[PDB]
Amino acid sequence: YTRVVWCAVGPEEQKKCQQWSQQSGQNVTCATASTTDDCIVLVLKGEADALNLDGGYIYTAGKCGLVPVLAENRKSSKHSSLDCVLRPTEGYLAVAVVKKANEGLTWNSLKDKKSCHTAVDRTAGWNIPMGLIVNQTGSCAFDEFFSQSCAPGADPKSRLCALCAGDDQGLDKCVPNSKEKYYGYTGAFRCLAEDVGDVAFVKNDTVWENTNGESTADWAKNLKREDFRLLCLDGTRKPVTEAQSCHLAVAPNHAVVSRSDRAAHVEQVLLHQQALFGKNGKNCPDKFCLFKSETKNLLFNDNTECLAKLGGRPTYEEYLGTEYVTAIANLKKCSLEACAF
Ligand SMILES: *[C@@H]1O[C@H](CO)[C@@H](O[C@@H]2O[C@H](CO)[C@@H](O[C@H]3O[C@H](CO)[C@@H](O)[C@H](O)[C@@H]3O)[C@H](O)[C@H]2NC(C)=O)[C@H](O)[C@H]1NC(C)=O
Ligand SMILES: *[C@@H]1O[C@H](CO)[C@@H](O[C@@H]2O[C@H](CO)[C@@H](O)[C@H](O)[C@H]2NC(C)=O)[C@H](O)[C@H]1NC(C)=O
Ligand SMILES: *[C@@H]1O[C@H](CO)[C@@H](O)[C@H](O)[C@H]1NC(C)=O
Ligand SMILES: OC[C@H]1O[C@@H](O)[C@@H](O)[C@@H](O)[C@@H]1O
Ligand SMILES: [Fe+3]
Ligand SMILES: [Zn+2]
Ligand SMILES: [Zn+2]
Repeated sequence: YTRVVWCAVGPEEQKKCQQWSQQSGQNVTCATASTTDDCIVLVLKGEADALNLDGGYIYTAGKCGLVPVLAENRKSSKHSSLDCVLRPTEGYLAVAVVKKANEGLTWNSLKDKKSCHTAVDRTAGWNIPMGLIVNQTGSCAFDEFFSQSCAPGADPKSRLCALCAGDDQGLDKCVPNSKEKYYGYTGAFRCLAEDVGDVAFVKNDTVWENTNGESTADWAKNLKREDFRLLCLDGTRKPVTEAQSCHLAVAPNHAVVSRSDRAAHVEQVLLHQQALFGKNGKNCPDKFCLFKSETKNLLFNDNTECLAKLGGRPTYEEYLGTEYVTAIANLKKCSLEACAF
């Protein structure tokens, strides 16, 4: 069958997808949707084959019968003798970051503060932090906890979108795709760097990747790590160097998903595409690179060393783990076993 149709989310990812489509000699073609959800539907219908998703969306995808095929792996310390493609995935840390100058803000005094979220339904940006607030607060009232937030994908007229800025001209406020200024890992972190919000729910790697001259993007150019603190669950605050002992949760890596009747095909094409455009691809730095997009995480997170085989041929609950599958179950009790679509 040999030709994969990718789903890009919003126009910037479409533009990266068209390029990959060019360089691959149409072995990969593109579809476009304004939202991760519309992309998942395009996959069910049969009009696209695959997309990379965050743990929170893999849960949506999986109730609809979709399946993880390959997982993003990043450069690890331990596990160094194995090749990247076969090496297990380590998971990322979900953290809550605050400005250091904001003395006195802790996990215990987040109520009525201003929040930056990656997007509704994502792991570190939404499910993990809102999950814990609901429990601790004993209330599905998670929409009234923060005075104001930017939480792409929530109702544009509610407080959950008060802090989102839309695109170049103000259109598309709160859409869950990179058109929204403060969408995604990088979005949320900006939303705090610029002091729009008081706290940002991102992952550990995002603090490092956008501070101390690692980015060269205008907003981040002068961000110093020493200016941030991680909020831990014990009430404490610690340097961003201590993420290992001050995190909300370890999240399952983002993974490529596809209908089950297409996974073997979507896998064969991906391992060959990354052998050409992956980190050491034949054609990576010279012609085109899959895992790069100047700090914008389009299609894949910029720090992806390689897409990895899963091994144990896991279902979507086994891939996500029972810890996580229970938190998403319990939090979705607030807003009964079916596919949303
Ligand atoms: C928010 O609070 C929820 C209510 O406690 C909590 O869900 C509960 O999570 C624990 C840990 O997953 C579960 O305990 C499980 O552990 C053993 C060993 O693996 C299992 O064999 C047990 O059957 C059990 O699943 C509870 O089951 C689960 N409770 C219920 C009623 O669903 C969430 O974890 C909290 N959310 C967050 C983000 O922390
Ligand atoms: C938090 O994230 C950063 C960045 O992803 C991790 O630091 C990297 O660590 C790797 C492997 O240890 C090094 O080769 C890199 O030089 C680091 N990147 C940068 C830009 O500093 C860090 O390890 C993560 N911290 C934890 C606890 O996982
Ligand atoms: C297109 O697919 C064919 C079939 O696998 C392969 O031999 C060819 O190299 C591919 N072209 C590129 C540049 O990916
Ligand atoms: O909490 C779930 C996550 O835990 C991490 O430590 C890894 O084991 C991942 O495989 C998993 O997705
Ligand atoms: Fe994520
Ligand atoms: Zn932990
Ligand atoms: Zn299994």
